[PDB]
This record gives sequence, C-alpha cells and structure tokens, in this order.
Amino acid sequence: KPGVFSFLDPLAYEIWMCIVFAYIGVSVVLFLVSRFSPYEW
Amino acid sequence: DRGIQMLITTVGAFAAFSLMTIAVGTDYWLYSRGVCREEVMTHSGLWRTCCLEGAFRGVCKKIDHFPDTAEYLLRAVRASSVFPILSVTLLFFGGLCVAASEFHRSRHSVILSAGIFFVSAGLSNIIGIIVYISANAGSYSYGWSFYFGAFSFIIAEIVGVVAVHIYIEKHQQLRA
Repeated sequence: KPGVFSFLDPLAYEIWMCIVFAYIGVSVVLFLVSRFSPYEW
Repeated sequence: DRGIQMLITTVGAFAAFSLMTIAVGTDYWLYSRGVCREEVMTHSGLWRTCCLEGAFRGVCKKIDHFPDTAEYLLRAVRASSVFPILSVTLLFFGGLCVAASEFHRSRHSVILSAGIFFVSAGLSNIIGIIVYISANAGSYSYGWSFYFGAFSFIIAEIVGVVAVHIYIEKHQQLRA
C-alpha cells in the first residue's frame, strides 16, 4: 500500500534535512553579500 | 523596533551558544545497537557511546575512530570534530561582539562583525553535520543532542540576519 509521503523515498531523510539547511544558509549568505555593501546599496 | 531587535539578538545569541555547548558536551546524538564494554541498544555522542539497556546501564568508554586518503581525511575531521567545536568558538566570538556592541556606539563595524560570525558559524554547523552523518554511515535514530545542533544552526542564522539588519539601518540613519 504505497504509504503517504512516499514521494520522498528516492532521497534519504538525511538529504531532505540537509537540503532545508542548505537552502536557509544560501539565502542568508546571498542576502549578506548583496545588502551589507555600501557600494552595492 | 530598535529596542526589540537588540534584545532579540542578545537573547538569541545566548540561546544559540547554550544549545551548541550542550549538544557537543552531551552524548545523545545517535541511538544505535552496539557495545559499551553481545551488543545492545546504545546512545552515542561525539566522544562517547553508552548503552541504555542491559546489565551495563550507563557505564561506557571512549569512542574509537581509527579501526584511502579521502576516507582518512573524513575520519580525521570526524575524529577531531573541529567543525562542531569551531561553531562553538564562532558563537563565543559573536556573543562578545554583541556584548561589546552596546559599549562602542561610535564604531558600527562591531555589530556587523557579530552578524558575520553568526552567519559563518551556521555554515560550520551544516558542514559539521554532513561530516558526522557521512562518517556514521561509513537501524538508528537521532537523539535530542543532534537536534540541539540542528536548532542551534537555525537560531544562529536568524540572529545573524537581525544583526545585519541592525547595522544596515544604522548606516541608513547616518546617511540620512
């Protein structure tokens, strides 16, 4: 019986957790280098 | 919201640092079947693995790491665990900058330096988790110690964003 939330099976639960962590880290760094510079803003 | 932002940053930095030292100090990172001397259920940490059921309740020894250059580098980093410890120092350096921020109002770079320290420390955590998971694999469950490190990363990024926001608005007010 294909269990619900089975579409996450191809990637292990470790990858899904680290993808969320990587997404948050990239977003903060991209904001940091694009907003903190007086020359850029 | 100038007052609440500084209170959030000061409170958040203490929460991120306290969660980090507890996560490193405690040994409830992983629940696995093993021996703490047959093998039984054990709770493993960064330095010690200990059984939680059986006649050897609570008694345990140091974790050995060394039992292939790429494998050696991963094992050496994992054995030293420099990345989780490096995240402890960066929170400590970031906390000091926030504490010294309310002293030197003239210098606006001290609060921005705290923001960089929190953002950089979070990058040291995610790279620390990947090293820990990869070495672990090369049934199980994660205890609250592992999740403390996960929640210390999210708090560190949030405080870093708020710390950068405080510095940016100060230069905006100076430019006005």
